[PDB]
Amino acid sequence: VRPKVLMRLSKTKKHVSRAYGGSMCAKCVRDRIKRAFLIEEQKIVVKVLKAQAQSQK
Amino acid sequence: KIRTSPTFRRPKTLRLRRQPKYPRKSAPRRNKLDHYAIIKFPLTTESAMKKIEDNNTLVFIVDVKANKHQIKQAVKKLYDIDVAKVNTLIRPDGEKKAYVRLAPDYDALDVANKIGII
Amino acid sequence: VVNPLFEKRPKNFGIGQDIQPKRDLTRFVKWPRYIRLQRQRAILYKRLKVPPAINQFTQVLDRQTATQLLKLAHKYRPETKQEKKQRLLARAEKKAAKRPPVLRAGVNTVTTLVENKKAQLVVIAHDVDPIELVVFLPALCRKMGVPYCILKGKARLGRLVHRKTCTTVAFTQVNSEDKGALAKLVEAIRTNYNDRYDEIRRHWGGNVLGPKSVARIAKLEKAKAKELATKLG
Amino acid sequence: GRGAPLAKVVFRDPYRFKKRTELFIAAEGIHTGQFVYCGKKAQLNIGNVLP
RNA sequence: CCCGGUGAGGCGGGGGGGCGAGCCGGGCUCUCGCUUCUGGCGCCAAGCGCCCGGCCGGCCGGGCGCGACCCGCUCCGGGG
RNA sequence: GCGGUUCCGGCGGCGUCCGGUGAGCUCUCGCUGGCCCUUGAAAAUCCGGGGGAGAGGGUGUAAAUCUCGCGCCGGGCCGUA
RNA sequence: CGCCGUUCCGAAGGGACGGGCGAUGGCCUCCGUUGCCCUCAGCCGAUCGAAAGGGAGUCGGGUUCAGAUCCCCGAAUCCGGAGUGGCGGAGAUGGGCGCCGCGAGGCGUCCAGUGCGGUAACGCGACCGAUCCCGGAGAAGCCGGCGGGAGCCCCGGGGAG
Ligand SMILES: [Mg+2]
Ligand SMILES: [Mg+2]
Ligand SMILES: [Mg+2]
Ligand SMILES: [Mg+2]
Ligand SMILES: [Mg+2]
Repeated sequence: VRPKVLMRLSKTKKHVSRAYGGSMCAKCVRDRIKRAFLIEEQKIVVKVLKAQAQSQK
Repeated sequence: KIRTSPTFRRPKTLRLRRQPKYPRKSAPRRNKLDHYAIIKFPLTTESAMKKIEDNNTLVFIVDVKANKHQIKQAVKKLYDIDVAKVNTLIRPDGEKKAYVRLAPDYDALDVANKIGII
Repeated sequence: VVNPLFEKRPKNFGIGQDIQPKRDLTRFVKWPRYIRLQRQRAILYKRLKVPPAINQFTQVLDRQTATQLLKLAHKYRPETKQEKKQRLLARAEKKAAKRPPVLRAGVNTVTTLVENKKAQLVVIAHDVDPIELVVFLPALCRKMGVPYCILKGKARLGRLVHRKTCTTVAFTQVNSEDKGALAKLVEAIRTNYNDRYDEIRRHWGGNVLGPKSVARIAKLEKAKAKELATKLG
Repeated sequence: GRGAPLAKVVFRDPYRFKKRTELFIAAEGIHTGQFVYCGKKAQLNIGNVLP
């Protein structure tokens, strides 16, 4: 609809029942969840190696 | 104590309200658009007669400065009637014509008799 | 006893990482033009060469002397507008039925007194502006042999005379019970000002580079001295 | 009016919670979704900004 | 006096800490200031220390400091 | 086909039905492509999301709250042949 | 007289969730309003500029000598307001334990409750939330081909004149 018609529509008609729903596509919400999780794991992996290397040093 | 922003802005200072020693105008100006000024005279043409009989509508010539709200209140107080709505136009001769419709419980034909239109 | 849910959550403020805290930016603020002007004027007076006639006013009494001098001068303050009325009314009653010593204020009044040798001690504000109003007075007092001193604040001399400001004041006479106090001040003030007048008037001011410049010069020279020390080792 | 393309690059603001959009001259070989790095200690890679 | 940048946001000096060197554990030569895998996220403080208020040691709620080093005379550079 | 003052939104009966077709013309919606050393506005305005400072009641006479369904009031000024 | 200049040599914010001190009132219960202080705050450029650009929402019938998407009839719709802004519905109304009862259920306590469905795309009538942040829409040329829907035209029959 035209942008000023959205004002008189209920919320249900303007989004989707999902995180970021109505603003980001489903496909790229799945990617961000994996990317956020997978990247945060690598930080723990890299942090552990740094701690171990310092421990040896 | 410290500035967390690199920008200096003019600090807000007190602004007093006016307290005039004298009023610049001795007395307030009188209202020059009272009810008698707003309604000039009624229109009595063939079209105006049709409006009275068929549309429950009085036709008036009114001050060009008057708006529909002012026209409505003047008509109510001048003739003690009730107004449903008001339509206005400005004529090619510069006068403003008001199409005042009365509430369904008032008969424009009866009202026009009181005013002297008919 | 500590709740296991609580925990430390430190912020890392390295480049990248977390948004920087709200630290004090005072040094880097963009100030209004009038603030920049008066600060840049303070820096110029340090950066340039200040002639001795203007630089002599940076030499001022210490607080201990300036407190004794101001307590003595407090006993001879001019009568306020209010209490002149009472003196006048009292004279009216007395008439129906001698001038005590007082401070002399104003660069025009003090100047005439110094030239006439009628002044005993001259107190000069250090921050008169335009400075030409008094820039000549220290040299005049020295010529006439009138002891003079420089005091911090034309507002302090202003408070003495119940006005906003005063460029200079002068003692002409004191009560007998205060003659010793005046003598003690004069001897101290005379040594600092009248007897050093030869070196005061040949002592230029200012001519100091900014801290960053001085540090840069210090770093550059220290390199040579270390190399010179390492020349022989 | 310009022969060269322009790259739209987004940085984080180090002092405020914002995204900064810059408009660079696009060095040949850069692609969307690429990471570019600007500063004294950026690595010598095509598209990075270094002194 | 001029020029450029910026919402004039961390400049100079010192302190503090880390890896190296090397002289007979300490002092110094001297360097560094915590982000490079991915088309995520990232503010509006956690924690700690010290004071204070209200109600019945227990509840409810405030202030300061460290965290976020200190001192400085031009915002930072470039000219001159 | 009937009435009236007959200058009545007058009153009556019946009907307003069933299919086909097209590189047809006009408009429109959509899909897909080509062209550019041409890449083809801005803003008012409206919306969704991320976050979670807060608020709401102590099991009821329920509260904060609701972009849901109804209901209540108003929309002035100028142009208009 | 003025001119240049429109962010450039500028202390360019008169605002706000919230908090604390008071003052006034009223459906005086407690809430409004209001003054100050604290806190928070980029917009960065006054203003003008389009009856063909952007820009919510009105249609059918009748009616005049001359006006009608404006008048009348009928049927709608947008925006704004009302917390004395009213009524429904949602939030919402569950479970454990202990008594009483054959049971339906009823009492007393202790806990939950800022909705729910689908593997998913997403759906359902709502379905709390501020500073702040990200994004969408407004908002995008010209030409070709092809397809869908309409209006019109055409063809075959029923009526009525
Ligand atoms: Mg949320
Ligand atoms: Mg017309
Ligand atoms: Mg305008
Ligand atoms: Mg327009
Ligand atoms: Mg209407």
